[PDB]
Amino acid sequence: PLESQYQVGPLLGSGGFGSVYSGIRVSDNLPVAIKHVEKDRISDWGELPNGTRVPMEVVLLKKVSSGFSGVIRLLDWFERPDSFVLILERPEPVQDLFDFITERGALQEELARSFFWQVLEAVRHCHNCGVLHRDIKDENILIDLNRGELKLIDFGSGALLKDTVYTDFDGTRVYSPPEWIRYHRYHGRSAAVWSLGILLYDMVCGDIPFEHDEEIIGGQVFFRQRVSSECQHLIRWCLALRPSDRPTFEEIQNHPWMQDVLLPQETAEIHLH
Amino acid sequence: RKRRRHPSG
Ligand SMILES: NNC(=O)CSc1ccc(Cl)cc1
Repeated sequence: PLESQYQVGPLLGSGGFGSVYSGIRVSDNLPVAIKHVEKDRISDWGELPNGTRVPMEVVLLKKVSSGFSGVIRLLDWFERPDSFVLILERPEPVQDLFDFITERGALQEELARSFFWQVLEAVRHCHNCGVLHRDIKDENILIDLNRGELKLIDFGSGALLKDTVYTDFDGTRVYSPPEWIRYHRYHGRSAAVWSLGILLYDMVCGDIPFEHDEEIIGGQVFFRQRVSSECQHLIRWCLALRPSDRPTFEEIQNHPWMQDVLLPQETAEIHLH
Repeated sequence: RKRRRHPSG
């Protein structure tokens, strides 16, 4: 009984991902988000441990929703005749990182360091759980404004993590790496690092560096905002044209620009409250 | 230039 366990509120948004409503769990007034996806629009299908055929998004969410993390957790899901309904955590109050950056402009490096660190921890958690997100971008990051915590959303373009080559991609092209643009081939971790370089530039400059295929493969990074040499170095390393020249997640988090990160609570008090 | 969202796919 989906309609009796949750009170459905206003529409929060819709797009390639489906339609997402605000909701409240009737059992305990927990804020939730209620995401509807039409079956005919679902390209990638998978199998839960039980064997029931579900959208891949459900498989991946279940793999990463165990325990606490910087990933928006799947609380429950329902199958309807023509759709699946996903019940997801809802931070309150909340704003996605795209809107935050539009409103604030380029972020102070201290704030970008805190946000970027938390995204790295969230992506490491996904990879630890065998999940590749494949659509890391500011639009797919939510900010819990009171707690100063970032939450990754939308595994609708994701895949099981593997060590062999990927030849399919349905994420966001302006965050996709030059080897995808040029050859329609990429490896999961090095492609993720590229998208993180795009995201970090986006945070400290106020918008992404590349809009066109020619810019993505040209690999020239122009800084439109004052950015420290240490931060520039990390961005340019993540955006290396050759995938094997990009840092590992360990090398990113050991980079000099990443040290002395604020705690999430400190981040909220200094920058969000 | 204008900042814009970019749909997946
Ligand atoms: N690409 N967007 C999605 O997949 C929406 S999932 C979601 C989860 C919680 C909130 Cl508060 C908002 C949205």
